Amino acid sequence: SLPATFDLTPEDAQLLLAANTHLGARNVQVHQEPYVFNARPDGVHVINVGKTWEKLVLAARIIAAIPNPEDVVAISSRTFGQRAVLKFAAHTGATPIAGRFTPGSFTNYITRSFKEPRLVIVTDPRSDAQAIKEASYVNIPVIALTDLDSPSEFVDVAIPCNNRGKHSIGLIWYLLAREVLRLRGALVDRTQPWSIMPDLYFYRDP
Amino acid sequence: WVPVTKLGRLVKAGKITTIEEIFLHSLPVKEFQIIDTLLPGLQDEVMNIKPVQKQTRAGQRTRFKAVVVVGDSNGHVGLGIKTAKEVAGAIRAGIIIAKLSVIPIRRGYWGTNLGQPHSLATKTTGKCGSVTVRLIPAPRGSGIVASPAVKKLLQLAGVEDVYTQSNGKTRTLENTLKAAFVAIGNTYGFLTPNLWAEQPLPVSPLDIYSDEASAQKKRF
Amino acid sequence: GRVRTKTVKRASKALIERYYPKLTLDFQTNKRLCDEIATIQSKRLRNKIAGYTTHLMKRIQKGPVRGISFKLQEEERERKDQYVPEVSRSN
Amino acid sequence: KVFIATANAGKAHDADIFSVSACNSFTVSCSGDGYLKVWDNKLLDNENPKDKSYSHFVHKSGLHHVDVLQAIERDAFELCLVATTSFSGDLLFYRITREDETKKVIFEKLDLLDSDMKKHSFWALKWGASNDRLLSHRLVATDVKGTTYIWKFHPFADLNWSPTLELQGTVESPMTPSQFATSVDISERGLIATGFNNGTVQISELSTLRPLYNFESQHSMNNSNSIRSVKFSPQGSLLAIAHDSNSFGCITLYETEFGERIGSLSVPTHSSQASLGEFAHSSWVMSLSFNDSGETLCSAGWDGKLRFWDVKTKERITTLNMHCDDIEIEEDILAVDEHGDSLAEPGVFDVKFLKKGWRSGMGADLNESLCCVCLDRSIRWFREAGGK
Amino acid sequence: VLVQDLLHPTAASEARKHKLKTLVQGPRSYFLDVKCPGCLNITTVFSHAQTAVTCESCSTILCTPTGGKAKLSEGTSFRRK
Amino acid sequence: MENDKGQLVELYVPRKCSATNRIIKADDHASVQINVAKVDEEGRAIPGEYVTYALSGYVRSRGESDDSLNRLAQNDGLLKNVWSYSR
RNA sequence: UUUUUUUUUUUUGACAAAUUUUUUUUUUUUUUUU
Repeated sequence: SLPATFDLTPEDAQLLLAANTHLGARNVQVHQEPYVFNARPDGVHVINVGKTWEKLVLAARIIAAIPNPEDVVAISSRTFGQRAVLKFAAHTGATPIAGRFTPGSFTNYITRSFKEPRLVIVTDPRSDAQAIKEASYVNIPVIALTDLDSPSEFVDVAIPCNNRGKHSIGLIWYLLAREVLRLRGALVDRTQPWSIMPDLYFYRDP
Repeated sequence: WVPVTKLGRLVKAGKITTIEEIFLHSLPVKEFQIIDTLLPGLQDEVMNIKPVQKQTRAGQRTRFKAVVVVGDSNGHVGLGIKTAKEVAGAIRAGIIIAKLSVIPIRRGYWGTNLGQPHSLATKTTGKCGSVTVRLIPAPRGSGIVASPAVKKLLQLAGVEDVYTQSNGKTRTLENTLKAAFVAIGNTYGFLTPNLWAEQPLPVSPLDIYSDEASAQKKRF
Repeated sequence: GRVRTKTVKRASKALIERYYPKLTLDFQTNKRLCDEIATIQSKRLRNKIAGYTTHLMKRIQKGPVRGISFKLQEEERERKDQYVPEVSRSN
Repeated sequence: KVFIATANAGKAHDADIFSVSACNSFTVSCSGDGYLKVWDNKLLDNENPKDKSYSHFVHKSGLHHVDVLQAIERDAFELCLVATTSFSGDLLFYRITREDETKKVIFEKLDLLDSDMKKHSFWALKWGASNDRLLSHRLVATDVKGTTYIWKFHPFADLNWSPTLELQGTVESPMTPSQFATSVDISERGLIATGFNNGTVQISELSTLRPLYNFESQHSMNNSNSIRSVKFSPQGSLLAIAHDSNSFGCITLYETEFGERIGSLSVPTHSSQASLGEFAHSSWVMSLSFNDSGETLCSAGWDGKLRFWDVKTKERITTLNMHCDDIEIEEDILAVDEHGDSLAEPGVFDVKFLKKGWRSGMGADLNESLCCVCLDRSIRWFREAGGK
Repeated sequence: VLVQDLLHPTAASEARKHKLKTLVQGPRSYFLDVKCPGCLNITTVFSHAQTAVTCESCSTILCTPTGGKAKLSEGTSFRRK
Repeated sequence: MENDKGQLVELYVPRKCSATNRIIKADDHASVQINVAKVDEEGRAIPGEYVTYALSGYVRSRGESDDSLNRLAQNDGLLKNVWSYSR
């Protein structure tokens, strides 16, 4: 097991709250996933956050286990998460796939978009289903920042988050980046919170 | 040659030795040269070619369609199908596809446990279209009891003694042979008693030396 | 009718991508610039290319066109949206 | 553009550090005192490399050249081979392996070659890392006579450990009388660049042991004609050489087929006294090194300044003075005092590129890494780019 | 789903389910002891009605029958015994 | 598999799914091999030292790899909570 | 301010019988003398 220092600290929790990551789904939590900390009156289901943190920690712990860091792929057709995935790509070794996916990015060369990833990470499995399905055919694990109502086909280590609002995705990706720096890298865990403000991530406006 | 894909490099640089290894970690073969390099003895067999006609405003696109079965007599075979506007090309690409999609065969004993396997391990069925193909373990000195195509496929497969039992419209070598391929394939995908012990799950050669044989650059 | 073809359009686009310095929004200057800048076979084709470049430049000035990017447009990356101090966390 | 510093280990050896090769896990460092010292590349950012240093006294005369080879062949056998030649001219091989739990580096010595061949006085050498072009790996070595020895190295031989060095060939001396072979290099394409002490560079193809062609000195007159460091671009045919004049440093570049020249690297203007001699460094160029990506070329001079040269541009990218503090601004020119040398007088020995992320930190995998060694014995490590 | 324990589930995910499709079948019908308005003494009554029950001694209405649970008329206290 | 004189054959013994214990045959390309890192003090990576988890293509297709993986991670020893044996 | 708005439709029957098509692996030079 991991040390006690790699747990959900108060400030991190506060940050998570500020975003509204814990906000789940209006219509349904699909029984695929049991990540609910009792529903709110006249609204959505609340997510067990600690669980989410633990999942993130795993995801990072899997990302670090991959030898070459640039064969991680950050999938994003979601306009909200494009800048996020770019920033994450810049920070980690990982390569980005912003905007349109273009089928056969994993299946079969000749195309220039042919990348052969060891691991794939996704923003949303609903909007980027083509990516996931492609990942099915060529032996790739998938790590999607899942919603509760959104589906769960072929997704491993699903991180239960809000993926509706701006302040959520950029946050999760940022956290992941921080973790993968804490693992395998320079930054100390407890003494250094890291002063790269999550305002760096998030969508454009305009 | 000049291989694309990560496997292509590994096979080229002499990292991956056997096809067994690839089979273990279940990595998808996209270049036909890989398997050729791995397994040299592999020989082809054009079972059947038939013409097929796309009817059109003017006349007919009479394109051919060849079924090629490749394999060596040591538990590896591959069925390949291809259509083309000429026969040669069709046969060629059929061989290609066949090499690409090779499968291993869990071949074992009838009952007695003596020097080297001879028949199939378990009773396997494969279906394709209307055709079903049940392959059954047979004792020593039984031989291949099947129709010509299937017989040939099994001769290539490296199976000595075997009973077969089919159903449906067998006059369509395509579907029959496909079913056979499926069935021989499903020999491994079937739980035996001797394979109940827990293995430690070895790490892939694609995982181990990724960095030392990744997609290179060197512009000059 | 008067629709510009593939080799005129694509090549024009390519030119704008790797020659944004120069290519001022006048036809005649571009016309000779094209003869200098790259080998073109016929006169007609060259002229067409020049015209399309002129058109493109004319419509680059008003806003950033989707498809083309010529390194001058790049800069907005780290300094993309640290934009608009609203002027007069909790609570 | 700019190269940020990761760390620097001061007072490494007793005598001068001559050569410094690198691999996936660690940088090997030879020296004049007689120790072989490996230094860990996997460092935790805020740490002195002395903490992960492992010494091994090999020969009292000292070690001027050393070369490393880290690779896998059968399943997952982490073959790390360190070969070295002492000041006595004695060839020694060492396989480097760590313990399972403790992680203590065990310097297991190897005597693969017989005593008849170890007798010969060697100098420079290099490992040609094969990729199934040869069945196993390749090795080259120079000597006092110029009879450049080449070995078809086999680590396995029916899989179980059984290392042998079968002799590929011996490319004899270029001219009679002979010349002292100063430097050597081998490429993946299969060419043997042999450097000599009179500005001569003998190029030999690997297959038939035949000389393809050779260059001569640019200087026709002595004012330091000798070759410093022959080097190849990894895949491509571009071939890099370094020679001097009367106390200067000059880089020269050629193509690997026709032998047509392409560019002498230089810097002009007034502080070099107008400058008839268009030279690269104000003092001798002690080391050259291509990066693993191909384009861009490093060059270390005795004057202190690491000049970086883009081979596409045929012009300097940037300088970096290793010994003395000279960052930020750069009014770039060769300092030529009327006596002879520049006013800058440090002692550089060697420089070397490392692949995109063999280090660990913020400057790791994002960027490539840079290694270098000095006369004061303060071995250094530098990150690159600074844009990630 | 896939892998779970059905021997010890939760009271949360069992009290919700039907009487017949629990692990051990059991009714959802406690017994109640009503204190009537007239008399001071109790009346032991089953929570579900079926018939319209009146009091033991001073015969007046206690609980009327409905589609399910008994309709206890007016202000009358009760227990779960 | 072992013939008369012991002596193992049956070229290549295949993997098993960590969840279902179903055989991961060659052509099953939907199947996955997760590789997880083992940490030390101050977390950190430790390169070349992993814990593997093989998952069948079928389960992924069905869309309940998540849960079983969570279980696998919990009972082995790299989490608390997350998965629940009593649903 | 779920929100605009639409109007219809003849007659044309037939065409003699027989009448295309099929194969598998791939490969080109010339020149004596001192």
